[PDB]
This record gives sequence, C-alpha cells and structure tokens, in this order.
Amino acid sequence: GRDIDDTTDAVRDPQTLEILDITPCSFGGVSVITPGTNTSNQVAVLYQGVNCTEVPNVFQTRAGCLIGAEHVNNSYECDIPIGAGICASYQTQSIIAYTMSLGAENSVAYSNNSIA
Amino acid sequence: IPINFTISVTTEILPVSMTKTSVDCTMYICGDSTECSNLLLQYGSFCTQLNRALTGIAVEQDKNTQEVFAQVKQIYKTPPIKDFGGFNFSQILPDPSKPSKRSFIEDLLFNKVFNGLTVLPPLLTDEMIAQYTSALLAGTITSGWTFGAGAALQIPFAMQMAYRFNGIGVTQNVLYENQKLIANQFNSAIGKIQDSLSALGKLQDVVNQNAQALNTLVKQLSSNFGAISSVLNDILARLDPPEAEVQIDRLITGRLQSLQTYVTQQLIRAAEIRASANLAATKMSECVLGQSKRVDFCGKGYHLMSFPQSAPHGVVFLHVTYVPAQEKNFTTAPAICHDGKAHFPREGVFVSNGTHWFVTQRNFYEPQIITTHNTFVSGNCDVVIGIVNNTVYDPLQPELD
Amino acid sequence: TLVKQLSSNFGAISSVLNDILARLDPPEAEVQIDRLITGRLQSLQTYVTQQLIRAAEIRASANLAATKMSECVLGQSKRVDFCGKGYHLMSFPQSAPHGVVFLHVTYVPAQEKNFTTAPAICHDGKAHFPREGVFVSNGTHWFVTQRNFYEPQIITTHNTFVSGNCDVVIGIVNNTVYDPLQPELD
Ligand SMILES: *[C@@H]1O[C@H](CO)[C@@H](O[C@@H]2O[C@H](CO)[C@@H](O)[C@H](O)[C@H]2NC(C)=O)[C@H](O)[C@H]1NC(C)=O
Ligand SMILES: *[C@@H]1O[C@H](CO)[C@@H](O[C@@H]2O[C@H](CO)[C@@H](O)[C@H](O)[C@H]2NC(C)=O)[C@H](O)[C@H]1NC(C)=O
Ligand SMILES: *[C@@H]1O[C@H](CO)[C@@H](O[C@@H]2O[C@H](CO)[C@@H](O)[C@H](O)[C@H]2NC(C)=O)[C@H](O)[C@H]1NC(C)=O
Ligand SMILES: *[C@@H]1O[C@H](CO)[C@@H](O[C@@H]2O[C@H](CO)[C@@H](O)[C@H](O)[C@H]2NC(C)=O)[C@H](O)[C@H]1NC(C)=O
Ligand SMILES: *[C@@H]1O[C@H](CO)[C@@H](O[C@@H]2O[C@H](CO)[C@@H](O)[C@H](O)[C@H]2NC(C)=O)[C@H](O)[C@H]1NC(C)=O
Ligand SMILES: *[C@@H]1O[C@H](CO)[C@@H](O)[C@H](O)[C@H]1NC(C)=O
Ligand SMILES: *[C@@H]1O[C@H](CO)[C@@H](O)[C@H](O)[C@H]1NC(C)=O
Ligand SMILES: *[C@@H]1O[C@H](CO)[C@@H](O)[C@H](O)[C@H]1NC(C)=O
Ligand SMILES: *[C@@H]1O[C@H](CO)[C@@H](O)[C@H](O)[C@H]1NC(C)=O
Ligand SMILES: *[C@@H]1O[C@H](CO)[C@@H](O)[C@H](O)[C@H]1NC(C)=O
Ligand SMILES: *[C@@H]1O[C@H](CO)[C@@H](O)[C@H](O)[C@H]1NC(C)=O
Ligand SMILES: *[C@@H]1O[C@H](CO)[C@@H](O)[C@H](O)[C@H]1NC(C)=O
Ligand SMILES: *[C@@H]1O[C@H](CO)[C@@H](O)[C@H](O)[C@H]1NC(C)=O
Ligand SMILES: *[C@@H]1O[C@H](CO)[C@@H](O)[C@H](O)[C@H]1NC(C)=O
Repeated sequence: GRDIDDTTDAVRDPQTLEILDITPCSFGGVSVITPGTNTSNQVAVLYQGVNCTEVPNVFQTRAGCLIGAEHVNNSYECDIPIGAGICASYQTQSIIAYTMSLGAENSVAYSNNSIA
Repeated sequence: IPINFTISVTTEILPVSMTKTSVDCTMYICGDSTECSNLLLQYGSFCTQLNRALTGIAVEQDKNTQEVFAQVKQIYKTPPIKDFGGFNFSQILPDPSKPSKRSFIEDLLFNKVFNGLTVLPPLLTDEMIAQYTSALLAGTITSGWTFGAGAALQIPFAMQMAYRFNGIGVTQNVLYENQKLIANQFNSAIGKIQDSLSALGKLQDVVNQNAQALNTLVKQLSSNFGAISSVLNDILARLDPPEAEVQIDRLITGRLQSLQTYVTQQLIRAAEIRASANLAATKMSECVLGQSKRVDFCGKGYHLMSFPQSAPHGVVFLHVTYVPAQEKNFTTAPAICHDGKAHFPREGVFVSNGTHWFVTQRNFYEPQIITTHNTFVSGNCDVVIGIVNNTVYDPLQPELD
Repeated sequence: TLVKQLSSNFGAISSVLNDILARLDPPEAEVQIDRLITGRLQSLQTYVTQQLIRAAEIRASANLAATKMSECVLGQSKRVDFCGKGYHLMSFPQSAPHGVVFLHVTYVPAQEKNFTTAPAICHDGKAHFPREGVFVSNGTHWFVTQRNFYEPQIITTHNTFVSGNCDVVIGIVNNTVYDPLQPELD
C-alpha cells in the first residue's frame, strides 16, 4: 500500500494474510527555556509537538508538553514565547508557564449626550 | 456642483503571515542511517545554516502578526446599550451566541478558505486576534481617533460623523439635516457587503504556493540522482561500504541541492510577505486610528473611516467613503465687484442660476446670499480677467433705523 | 561561517591544497582538487545569495528612514502614528553607527472632564451650529470650546452660523445667543 508521499504505509503479512498499517515514531524537537545564566541556573525543556507518553512536573500544551515548569491560573504580559498563546517567565523562585494577557481592560463611559 | 451624495463601503484584502515550518535537516537528508550521517558530517555547516534560516523566518512571521494587530494596549468594550444615532454595527460586532467571539463577517471569512517536515503553531491563536479586532472596533466607535493618541475620549457617534464630514470640506449641517439618509445608506451597504462575500485570491495564493513548494520538496525524495535505487535501505543492504559510499554521496548531493533551493525560495517569499505585512500595518495605523487625506489610500473617494476584520493569515478592511452622485451645470465667475471693490469668496465658489448670484460650498450645493462675511475685498475690478457686476447685501444699513 | 567552510574535506583526503599538491602527481590529484573546487564554489554562491537578500532588506529600511527624515523633520506631519505616538510637533535627527536616530516631539492630552454636549442651539427658531468648536455645558450655562483644550467662551453670532430651524435636528436645546449689537445702539 502506497500514499501520496510514495512511501509504503500498508503491508500484508506473508504468513497470516493480514494487512498492517505502519506510522512513524514521533520525533519532534527539543528546546530549552532559560531566564539567563546571570540570574539563575534552573531551566525548562520543551519537547515540541509530542504527546508526552512517548518521552521517558509535566504540563501538556498544544506545542508539546513543557517539563520543569509549573502552571498558574493567572495571566501576565508575555516575557518569552512558547506557542499557541502560552508564555513562560521567572516571576515566581521557579519557572512558571501561563497564558499571555492582552492588557488591562476598561469600558468607555459612552452615552448619547456626553463628551470629554 | 454636486447636489446629492452616496455612502459606499469598500473591502480590501491583505496577506499578513504565512505558515511556519521547520525542516529536520539530517532526517530529511539521511533518514536514520548512521553511516549516512557520518558521511554527511564531512561537508560543513550547511545543515546548521539551513536550520538557522528556517527558524529566523518562523520568528519573523510572529513579529509580523504582532506588529499588524497589537496596536492598542487597553481592551475597550462597547456598552450593552446600542444607541449610535441610527447606525447598525450588529454585523461586525461580536455576538455572545457564537462560542468564539467572532462577528458575522469574521466567521463567513473563515468558511471561504516521517520525512522531517513539521509545522509550528502560531504565537497568537484565532481568539486573541479576534479580541484585538473587537477592541479596535469598540475604540473607533466609542472614542473616534482620540484613542490613537492617548486615553479614550467618549463622544456621540453622530457628532463624530459631523466632524468627519467637516474634515473633508463639507459643513456640519449636511449630516444633521440628513442623518436618517446616511444611516439607511450605510446599513444597506454593509448588508450588501455580506451578501456579496457569501473573492480571497490573495489569501489563497500564498497557501497554494506553500503547499506546492512543500509537495515538490516531498516528491524530490523519489529520484535516483544517478544511483541504483532511491531508498537508502536498499543501498545499505546488497552492498558493503566501499562501493556504497559513492552512491550515498550522489544521493546526499542531490538532496542538499533540493534543500538549498527550497530554503532560498522560502526566504524570498518571506521577504515579500514581510513587505505586504508592513503595508497592512501602515493601513491599519492610518485609515483606522485616524482620518486619512491621502488620495486613494483607504478606498476610492473621500475617506470617512475604516473597520478592521480578521481573516485566516490576513486582515480585511471595510473602508467607508463619500461619493457625490448628481451634478448640475452652472455659470461661475472668478469675483464680483460691487462699487469698484472686487469681492472674492472666503471659502466657497460663485454660482448663478441665470438671474441671480449665490455663493456655495464646492462639494454640496447649498446656495447662500452674498454678504460681507462670505467675501473679502482686494483691489479693484480692473485686473481680474473674469469679473461680473453685482451688489453685496452688507447687512448693516437696514438696522441703522 | 564562510571562513570556517575552508576546513572541510568535501570528500577529499585533506582540507589543504598544499597537502594535495605534494604526495601526489596531477593525474590523480586532479579529482580531489575538483571536489574541493566544487565545495568551495557552492559555499561562495550560498554566501553571495544571502548577502544579496540582506542587502535588499537594508535598502528597504534605508528608503523608509529617508522618507521619515524628509517628512517628519523637514516639515510637520499629519499621518497618524508615523512620527511617534500622539500629535506630531517636530523631530530632531541624530547619527548612529550604521544607522540614524530620530527624537520625535509629540503632544498628548493629560486630564479629562466629563461634559454634557448638544449638537446645536436654536435661539429664535434658527438653529446655530458651532463654527469650529463643540458645545459644552457645566450644568447651568452653555459654552463653546475647542476640542483639544478646554477654553470656554461665550456663544455669540461669530462662533456660530445659522441654518434652517430646530425641527429636524435630532438633538437640540434651548438657549440664547449674546448677539453683541443691541447694547451699543444706545
Ligand atoms: C438623494 O438620493 C437619495 C437616494 O435615492 C434620495 O432619497 C430618496 O428619496 C425619495 C423621495 O423621498 C424616496 O422615495 C426614496 O426611497 C429615497 N431613496 C432612498 C435610498 O432612501 C434623495 O431624495 C436624493 N436627494 C434629493 C435632493 O433628491
Ligand atoms: C434663481 O433663483 C432665485 C432664488 O430662488 C429665483 O428667484 C425666485 O424665483 C421664484 C420663482 O418665481 C419667486 O417666487 C421668488 O420670489 C424669487 N426670489 C427672488 C429673490 O427673486 C429665480 O427665479 C431663479 N432663476 C431661475 C432662472 O431659475
Ligand atoms: C459694471 O458697471 C460699470 C459701471 O456702471 C461699467 O463701467 C462702465 O461701462 C460702460 C459700458 O460701455 C463704459 O462705457 C464706461 O466707460 C464704464 N465706466 C464708467 C465709469 O462708466 C462696467 O462696464 C460694468 N461691467 C460690465 C458691464 O461687465
Ligand atoms: C457654570 O459656569 C458658570 C460660569 O462660570 C458659573 O456661573 C458663575 O458662578 C459663580 C460661582 O457662584 C458666580 O460667582 C458667577 O457670578 C456666575 N456667573 C454667571 C454668569 O452666572 C456656574 O456657577 C457654573 N455652574 C456649575 C454647576 O459649576
Ligand atoms: C424651546 O422653546 C420652545 C418655545 O418656547 C418650545 O416649543 C414649545 O414647547 C411646548 C412644550 O410643551 C409645546 O407645548 C409647544 O407646542 C411648543 N411650541 C410653541 C410654539 O410653543 C420647545 O419645546 C422648547 N424646547 C425644549 C423644551 O426642548
Ligand atoms: C506455513 O506454515 C504454518 C505452520 O507451519 C502455516 O500456519 C502457514 O499457513 C504456512 N504458510 C504460510 C504462507 O505461512
Ligand atoms: C546580572 O544581575 C545583577 C543583579 O540583577 C546585575 O547587577 C548585573 O548587572 C547583571 N549582569 C551582569 C553581567 O552581572
Ligand atoms: C496522549 O495519549 C493518551 C493515551 O491514552 C490520550 O489519552 C491523550 O488524549 C493523548 N494526548 C494528546 C495531546 O494527544
Ligand atoms: C486553577 O483553576 C482550576 C479550575 O478552575 C482549579 O482546579 C485549580 O485549583 C486552580 N488553581 C489555583 C492555584 O488557583
Ligand atoms: C440591525 O441589524 C440586525 C440584523 O439584520 C437586525 O436584526 C436589527 O434589528 C438591526 N437593528 C438594530 C438596532 O440592531
Ligand atoms: C450643461 O449644459 C451644457 C450646455 O449644453 C451641456 O453641454 C452640459 O452637458 C450640461 N451639463 C449637465 C451636467 O447637465
Ligand atoms: C470665455 O470664452 C468666450 C468664448 O466663447 C469668450 O467670448 C469670453 O470672452 C471668455 N471669457 C473669459 C472670462 O475668459
Ligand atoms: C463622568 O460622569 C459619569 C457619570 O457617572 C461617569 O460614568 C464617567 O466616568 C465620568 N467621567 C469622568 C472623566 O470623570
Ligand atoms: C439620549 O438617550 C436617552 C436615554 O437615556 C434618551 O432618553 C434621549 O431621548 C436621547 N437623546 C438623544 C438626543 O438621542
């Protein structure tokens, strides 16, 4: 069995006459998150784009789970980017991973006969 | 001199960013063989150079998106009360019914579009971009252009419309005596926009080009390049290193050439997309956050305002303009001299219907009577090429009694 | 990187031509010299292409800088957010190593005050519109002021122009215009 990529994806067992599907082993990439060697030495490693059952603190993210960092419920300005709307920083000490916040929220006091 | 006017909404499409891809270099070139990696190790830092270029492009894509959309710091929100002097922004404002905070047009837009080859998620999802666009719309509606220079200054929408007409040489009262007409025209135009959209060749061409290039890179893996087979697993077998090395070298050279070609094309395309993103950022900064006076930069006709909407890997502008409709041929005169003193129009143009004389603004027929406050005197009517005889009212002598 | 590409065999027996010219005669040194030549030509072409692309980018940046110098400095600009955030006043150019630096002087309002406004005022059946200002009221009286700096003046016949009657304007209020002519008639 062949695909668009012209590489085999299905094969029939020569003994049991049963067909088998083959898919590649997840490879991804490795990135290191650091706040600078001047401030501290703790680092966090990001295994990109892999369900971390495969890899031998864990926080699952859309870009790949990040280990070595904690997850908080707050949201601050993006210090260094990760992907899919997640940023990490050295605010709290350890490495934290949060969701980036666009900014302060305000509502304009608007009415049909008011000017400033 | 035009007698009537029409409001026309015009759309414009601009690409902003492209898909971020990263190519596993040694996995593409050799796959998983150790001998192939050792044999490739003696060429140099081509692998690292390609990886560095392909990461720089990916960083630049997020820089482009952030520059285009992140132009405001505070996320403004419209009040629940919707009293904009008759205008209806329900089509472009977010609706709570939809799970994502996307407008009726921002969603219609979204419904019209082993080797080592990986993609990367964008830094900003499709929710944060929608939040930015909603904030920009709310700021433009509820504060005019003032939110582009400091804190938001609330102002009634009708008064903002009057001042925006004043900005293009049409006096205020034209709006105030015709508010319902402009409101109905704008509502009909914005309805026709969504009718017509339900078109995006610019946004689709980049996707097609990227897909074609990636597919060609994939398909370049089935060529012999002068070897006996196109798969390294059939070279490692049936042969020992001493004469398999030459064929592996041929494959390595071919695949390196393919990788370099693909990287160069990607770099050129990224530069083009960067230029387009800079243009889109300039349009967003000038047409939206303020009123523009550059001819044919924010739509055809005189510019009033624009509303930004998001799109997959792009941005869409809805320029609201002002176009005169009906004309009337008139007989004009450069100046009028009453008693040997030539009077020139202060800000209007002299027109006549055949028997009398009037002064009117250029962009909308509003005939007034010549007085001493619509004209200023200079010299005598002996050097002006075109001159006529008429009398100025001079509203001072009737009240002297 | 271009410098470091000179220490690669590219499939030869040595990375230095002085060790190929010796220990070998031309007939079989030619193939290895050919391999080295091909590798170094590829490196040179790659470097030249990258330099060309970078030069194009720098040319675009230089054109943008020239436009900024021509418009923000030599004159006053009215393009929003082109010569700094806020209303533009002037700019001063300073040099830098392989670059140029601009110091944009701008104008930003600071303190706000909520006011009650009105589209127009009709005195005796004649609706008066502001000539260049906006109508504001502090609660008991009415004033006309410029938009960008509170400077309350008194409504007269020279700050307003008449048109029609107060029957078609959506928002209208009742007030009187000073009309500074009748007091001096005596
Ligand atoms: C300017 O054009 C508009 C648009 O046609 C005119 O508005 C029309 O007015 C007539 C008469 O009241 C109505 O029957 C139409 O339904 C109106 N059209 C729309 C789209 O509302 C307007 O009358 C024109 N101005 C002048 C001075 O003739
Ligand atoms: C040009 O405009 C003037 C001003 O409207 C017209 O003069 C008026 O004409 C009407 C029509 O008979 C009269 O009822 C008014 O008494 C006239 N007013 C004045 C001040 O004369 C004039 O008729 C117009 N001329 C043409 C050729 O249309
Ligand atoms: C405007 O009026 C003046 C004065 O009434 C005109 O000036 C005279 O025009 C007549 C026309 O033949 C000449 O004979 C006189 O010599 C002119 N000067 C004087 C002092 O009477 C002027 O021509 C008129 N403009 C026109 C008709 O376009
Ligand atoms: C609105 O402004 C007017 C003008 O300044 C105020 O009227 C003055 O108020 C002071 C304070 O008592 C008096 O001394 C003046 O005689 C008033 N002048 C006039 C012309 O009336 C008015 O008080 C202000 N209203 C509010 C609510 O602040
Ligand atoms: C401004 O003043 C005029 C005249 O004093 C008001 O017009 C009258 O308003 C009363 C209010 O009930 C009506 O009963 C009359 O029919 C109106 N016309 C006349 C000729 O008296 C007008 O309402 C005032 N504007 C306001 C209060 O906003
Ligand atoms: C081979 O032998 C096994 C058992 O010895 C049998 O099950 C099978 O059907 C035979 N044929 C093939 C093709 O495996
Ligand atoms: C490192 O951090 C310290 C403390 O924040 C600071 O004083 C210093 O300037 C930083 N850089 C270096 C090179 O020490
Ligand atoms: C990872 O694999 C587990 C296996 O059960 C599955 O439950 C989970 O949803 C997977 N997560 C992702 C992100 O693929
Ligand atoms: C964060 O929120 C989740 C769900 O809302 C909750 O279970 C968790 O305890 C919260 N953690 C903190 C530190 O507030
Ligand atoms: C605005 O347009 C919507 C969509 O047609 C309509 O339902 C609504 O009645 C209009 N007016 C207002 C005030 O929302
Ligand atoms: C005005 O009248 C002239 C005289 O015939 C004619 O040529 C011209 O087309 C007319 N213009 C309009 C707008 O009716
Ligand atoms: C305008 O042109 C006509 C030709 O038809 C000529 O008779 C007249 O003198 C000209 N007037 C001016 C002010 O140019
Ligand atoms: C003006 O008063 C209104 C009424 O409460 C308030 O909502 C608004 O924030 C005030 N604006 C300023 C600038 O004080
Ligand atoms: C302004 O809105 C209020 C609602 O609080 C309404 O009573 C009033 O009639 C409106 N006036 C104008 C001029 O729109």
